[PDB]
Order: sequence, then C-alpha cells, then structure tokens
Amino acid sequence: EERSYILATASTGGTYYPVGVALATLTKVKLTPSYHFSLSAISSAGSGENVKLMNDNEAQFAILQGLYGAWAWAGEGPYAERQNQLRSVSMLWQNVEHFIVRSDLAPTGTIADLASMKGKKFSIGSKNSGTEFSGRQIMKGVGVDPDTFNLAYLGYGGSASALQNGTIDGMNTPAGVPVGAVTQAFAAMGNDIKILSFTDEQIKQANGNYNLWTKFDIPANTYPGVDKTITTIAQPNFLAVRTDISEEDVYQLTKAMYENLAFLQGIHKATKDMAIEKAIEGLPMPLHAGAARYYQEVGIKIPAHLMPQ
Repeated sequence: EERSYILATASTGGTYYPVGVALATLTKVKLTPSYHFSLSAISSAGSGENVKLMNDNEAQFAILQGLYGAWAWAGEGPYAERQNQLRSVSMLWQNVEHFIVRSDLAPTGTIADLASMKGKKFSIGSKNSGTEFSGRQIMKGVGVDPDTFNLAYLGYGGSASALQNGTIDGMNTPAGVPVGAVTQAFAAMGNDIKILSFTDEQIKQANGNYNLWTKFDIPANTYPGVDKTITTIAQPNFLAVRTDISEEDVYQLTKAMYENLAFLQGIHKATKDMAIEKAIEGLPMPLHAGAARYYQEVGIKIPAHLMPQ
C-alpha cells in the first residue's frame, strides 16, 4: 500500500525536528491522498546519526548539516569512503556563520583576526556539536589552529552570557538569522563586540576542496544597534534522500515543497529562508534524479557537480 517514508531530524528541542515535522505534514495533507506516499519525522541525535540511519534504511530521508554532507560525499571527516547511498533534495534553511569577538581585538574586522586572538578564551560551541565541528573546519581553512585558543565549550546562551560577563573574548554561534544568542549579546554589549566578516579569499579558504559555504549578507538592522549589512558565510541545512527512493516520489515531494512554501513557513519560520533560486546553493552532494527533474522543469540551471550521479 502506501510508502511510509521515515525522515530523521535531531533533538525535539531544536530546529531540525520542527522543520522535519513541517515537511512530513505537507506530505500527509497534500500528497498522501493522491500520490500514496508520506514522510514521518523522527527525532535523532543529529546529522551523524542521520547518516547511519539512512545507510541502514531505518530512515529514507534526513535533514543534514551541509558540512556532514560534504564529509559524507568526499569520504572525509568521520568517513573513510564516500557515502554513496545519500543524495540531496533541497536547502531548507541557512546556517549563517557568526564569529563574534571583542571589537578591540579585530584589527581588520575579518575572520583572519582570530589569529591575533590565540591564547585567549573563546567558546567554540558545545562539545561534539555540529557547532564545534563547523567552527574547527572554518578555522583550519583560514589557517588558525583552534586548539591554540583557550577553548570553552559553551552552548548558545552560555556563550552569550560569558561574553557579556567578560569571561570569554569571542564565540562561535552559527544558526538561522536572527540568532537569539547574538541578539542577546548585542542588546547587552552594543558595538563593544563585532561579527567578523569574510572576504572573497577567506570564503575560498573556509571551503577548501568543498563547495559548501557561500557569501551571506546579514541585512542591516538584524541585530540591536547593528545598522549596516555584514558579509559573512552560510551553509545549508538540507533535505537528503536515499538513492533508491522512487524518482517519482522525490519529484512530487520537491514540487510540493516549492508550490507550498507558505504552508511550510506557517509551521516553522526557519523555512522562510527557502526560495526556488536558493534551493540548490551550497548543496554538498549531487541531487537525487527526482529533485533535479523538478528544478530543470522550472528553469533552474543545475551546476555540473550537482547533476545526478
């Protein structure tokens, strides 16, 4: 009968889970009666578990952080070989990098200023979180060894409070814009702190061999007292699917997402990031054939490296 697919997300207290629920709901309300498949969201420990669940067919779809997808496709990071059972479908929202430091420690204003801050207290994120891993990945790319800082491993709220109390000099807090912890820090500290920017050369450095982070301009007036645009980088949180899932089902799913963006956005605001012209930006692994069919149908040019394989 009905093909009841499982969609893996992350903890029920974060953003992966409710965005996943929103996709699942879209399929059950708009697709199951006519097309006879559904997605149902399950919680998980996050991207690393999600790759294992997909590989074992306990899940057929998952929300993945871009970097985990890059590692999976390259056979790098925690992987020793390419994870060839995984393909991409769509960006769902953008993880925007926020490397924030005391302003008097930023002689250029750019991410290279982390190097002037060795030996100082810096919160790289929760231990073993996606945030720790993306912070380490970016810093290594711009040539700064994270372990030459005095690293603290604080969450988003803990980092903001430590910055406000003066017990750390910078923090790494990436997420969908606006990031609550960054709002709190600027609200309390104003322009005593600074979001570090990324030049075009630093964007290339952050990516290394990957095509994952792209230029992202934080709009003026996003954060208290920051009345100017800021150029940083962002990577996608994206929907992944097993290669053996029906092309027709993946096509109908991709089409329904882009024909019902307001439906998704009314369930969870993170999907306000979605747009047909941003659908494939920074995806770290090639598209499933069914998703590519939809994108070409509506006139999207797919880069060679994302064409189905």
